[PDB]
Amino acid sequence: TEDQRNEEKAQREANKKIEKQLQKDKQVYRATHRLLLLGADNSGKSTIVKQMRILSGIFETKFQVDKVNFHMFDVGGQRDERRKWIQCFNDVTAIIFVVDSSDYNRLQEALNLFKSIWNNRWLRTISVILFLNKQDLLAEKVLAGKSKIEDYFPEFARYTTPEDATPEPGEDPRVTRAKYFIRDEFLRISTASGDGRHYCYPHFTCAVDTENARRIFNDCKDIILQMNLREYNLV
Amino acid sequence: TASIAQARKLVEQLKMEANIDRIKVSKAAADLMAYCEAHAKEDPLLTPVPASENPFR
Amino acid sequence: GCHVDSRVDHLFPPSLYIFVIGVGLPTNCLALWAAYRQVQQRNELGVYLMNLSIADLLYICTLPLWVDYFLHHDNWIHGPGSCKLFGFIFYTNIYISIAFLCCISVDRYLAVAHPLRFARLRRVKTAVAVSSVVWATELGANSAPLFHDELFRDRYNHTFCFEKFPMEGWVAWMNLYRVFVGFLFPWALMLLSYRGILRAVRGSVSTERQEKAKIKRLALSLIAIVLVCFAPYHVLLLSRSAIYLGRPWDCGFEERVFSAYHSSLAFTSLNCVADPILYCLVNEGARSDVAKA
Amino acid sequence: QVQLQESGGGLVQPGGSLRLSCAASGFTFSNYKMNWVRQAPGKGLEWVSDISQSGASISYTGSVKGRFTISRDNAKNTLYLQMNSLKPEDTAVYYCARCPAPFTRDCFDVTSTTYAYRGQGTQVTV
Amino acid sequence: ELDQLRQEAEQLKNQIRDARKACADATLSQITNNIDPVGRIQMRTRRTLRGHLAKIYAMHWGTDSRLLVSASQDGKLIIWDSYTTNKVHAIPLRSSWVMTCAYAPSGNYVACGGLDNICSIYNLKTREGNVRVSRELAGHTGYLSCCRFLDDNQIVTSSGDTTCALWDIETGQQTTTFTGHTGDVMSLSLAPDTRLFVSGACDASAKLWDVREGMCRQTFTGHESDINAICFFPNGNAFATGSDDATCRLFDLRADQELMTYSHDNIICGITSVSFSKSGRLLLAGYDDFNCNVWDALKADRAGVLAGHDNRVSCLGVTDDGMAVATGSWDSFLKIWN
Repeated sequence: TEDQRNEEKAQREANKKIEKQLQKDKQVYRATHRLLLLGADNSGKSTIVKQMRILSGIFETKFQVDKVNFHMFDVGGQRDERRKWIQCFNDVTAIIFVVDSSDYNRLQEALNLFKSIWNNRWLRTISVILFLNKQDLLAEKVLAGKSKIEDYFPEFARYTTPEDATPEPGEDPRVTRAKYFIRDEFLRISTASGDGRHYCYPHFTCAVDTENARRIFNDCKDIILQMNLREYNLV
Repeated sequence: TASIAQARKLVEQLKMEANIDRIKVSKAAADLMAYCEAHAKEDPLLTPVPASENPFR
Repeated sequence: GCHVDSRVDHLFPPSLYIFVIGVGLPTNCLALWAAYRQVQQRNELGVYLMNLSIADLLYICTLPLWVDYFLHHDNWIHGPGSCKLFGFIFYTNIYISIAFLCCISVDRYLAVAHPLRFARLRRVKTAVAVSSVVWATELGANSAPLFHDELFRDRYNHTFCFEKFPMEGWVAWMNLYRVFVGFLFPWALMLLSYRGILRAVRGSVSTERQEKAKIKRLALSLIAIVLVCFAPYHVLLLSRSAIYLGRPWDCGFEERVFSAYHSSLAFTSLNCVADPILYCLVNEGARSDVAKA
Repeated sequence: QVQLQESGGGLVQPGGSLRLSCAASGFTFSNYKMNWVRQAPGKGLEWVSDISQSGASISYTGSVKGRFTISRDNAKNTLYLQMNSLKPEDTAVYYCARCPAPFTRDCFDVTSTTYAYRGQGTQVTV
Repeated sequence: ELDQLRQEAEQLKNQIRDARKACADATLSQITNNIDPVGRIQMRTRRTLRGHLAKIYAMHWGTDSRLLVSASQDGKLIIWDSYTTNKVHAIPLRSSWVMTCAYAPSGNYVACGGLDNICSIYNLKTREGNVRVSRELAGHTGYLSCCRFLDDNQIVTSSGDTTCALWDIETGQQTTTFTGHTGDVMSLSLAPDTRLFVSGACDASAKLWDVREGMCRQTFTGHESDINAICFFPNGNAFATGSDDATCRLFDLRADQELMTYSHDNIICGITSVSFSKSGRLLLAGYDDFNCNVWDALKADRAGVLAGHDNRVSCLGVTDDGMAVATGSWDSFLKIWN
């Protein structure tokens, strides 16, 4: 038959063209890192995104550090319920969780959200980068009194600062005690479960920090290092 | 008052669905089984097919 | 001059070679299969591992005839071309194995020390190109006895095949080259690569102490076993060549070191057994991979 | 149909006591983690306490850490909250809340403006 | 008056429950107790399609049993040729978070959508010879879950804001909107005559809608978690539902009651996709334990297992003549079974 072959030749050439284009696309796709930004309304997650950007509903951000490209997403065109559309971000390199430390009555909600994310079926192999924002507001809160963290957490009265701490050059011991107490509360639930498949990286940040991009870069480097250690039979 | 309106709409919809004509389960089950047996000969996944006609050889 | 022994080294090498052919073969087949599935994943490492097994495989297939060289133990009834081919393979395959181990070490270094760079050197195509270049270069460099026939006459062949009691001319200098370019330099690269890998691992914050200790043990074993298995043969080679260049007339030295030489030549053939176990079987993930196979 | 009905409630004075009982119907009672939430005038929903499937793991918030107690009964498919030493910050509507998925150690939406599996609630006053 | 409204609602619900109890005459198992078991159903992979870079989220068959459409989170839409495994077209999407795709019955248009709350239409038979965007439909306040074609000029959409909509493609306006669910709608399926359609939501409920008048006729309950899969029986008088409680169910329409349930003790993970066959005897359902099960609907005893996928199964499809079953999972592979 003549029509059969006369059509198969065109079909083959079209398939070859499409395959070449697909390979070219894969080369670019395999060398870009994707991140998902999560937080609360009070948390200033957008302002850090604006800082890195300067340095349809879904907010998009692209930045570049040391010739490596990073892509960050922000979903905000949906409702409060998020147990269905969060399964899409299961191949993401890391999840950037922003926490408000100045407000105490909203801390339990952040703890519960972090604990729910930690124990998810589809998010057990994804690392979380924790940003405790509003350090200045916390310092002003504890220093001036009129607000006792003991009322919200009655375990703050029998807590001693760990020795392996690095206080800033000028700082009251009480400020350091409370600031590290919040981190200890967040890290207590991060180590109960997880058979070395993911790790939580904590950092302290303010509204004028210009060093978050390098922190994310180093954490992603460590994550890729761990994955390569597992991949190349070096364990 | 908005909740009152919502409850009113819910009640109207509920009486709307409270009057639909219904038949016993046996009739629907028998009809479904009869349909399933009626079209049994034309299902290759259920009844194997000769290798000549199957396009995935 | 002196009358050194010729056929007194016939106790240990036969049994040792029997042990190597009995054990190292099936494990090499399993390692070859594992590397093949790893490259099926689109993983470059398996490529290198694959080649390694093939190299070792060749050596094992060359093993049985030499056990006949200690059954007839004389006259090498098989033929001269038998020497020109099989002796070449026998005295060559170890350098191929060493080169492939060095390639594996460098590839491991590139993935842990620099995880987000050199994305073009970590594909199957580059691995195939490098492996082909290595094979061709080694064969062309070591094919000296294959081409021509006068050069091979400096390796006896009147009887006992590849040997020479009164070493003269160029064999000593080839021995010096083979001891200072075929062993030490790849070993130095291996040691440096694993030093880097351990330094990178110690700086990791997400790795617990137990994993770091296990990594250190595995790296130390890998860098030490090669030296333990290869050192005496090469040290005897260099000492003999050096003091021969000192006093060629002195023949008592060859009398003192003949048995040590052939025992070391018997001993050096243990990397062919060491490599498959330490590169496939030991790792728990790869053992589960073998179970999946 | 999933049904979760509260009971109890009433009027108490600072330093009183009253137990709250939640009945359930329409699903297996032992596969789901359970929570207590309350909504007081002028603010949104807040979390108070949670209990696991068997009855071992138990969590409170600090403001009620040393006062209230939770319990569950699988035989009667009931959730109990023991409540004593009340202070003028407890007047609210109390909802017992189910975890959406079974055989999971976590779940996301328990305190939302609209949630499928909740109760009507009961009002307690001090 | 609010308490009176609540009491009236409870009383009418009691009356509805009594009516449904009266309708339930005999069990489905008793009627289907003598028919021959289907037996062992062993399918084997015949074609494997590669080329996607990320997980596949949806697929649809064309109305020729030969052309196919696949959507992946990498941001690409590939139109294949199943007979020769030849890629006919590749379309780069503007948004990479795509959750659904469709194939027009005529074969000239292809639709897609996702987290951007926009339904995009592309033309396949352009006179120039290139696929291009033809029309974007917007107006939903949540992510799109499913989309189906009625004609070349009408489309049906379900969103995560508990609403469904009917769109006239030519003018790009909403003609009718269907409301009433409490949770997010996860899937929909059109009737064989395109006069009714059913939808399941995350409130453990399903609802039947009439396209023209735009009203809810029947609502069905019985599950204890979110419903995340739905289809239509070939006859058009029943449907099947899968939920997160690891059990499937079959619902009728003229009885207004649940008919049959499929469950097992060893199954703990829920269902993700459900599809029927041509005869109406086989029910294929994919699970989160990396495989699919083939249930016999009449007997409710498992008759087959499809395995080979190395990750969660996301989409199932069956041809119009019942000659192939296509499965797409999160491992970026499409597999055809016959």
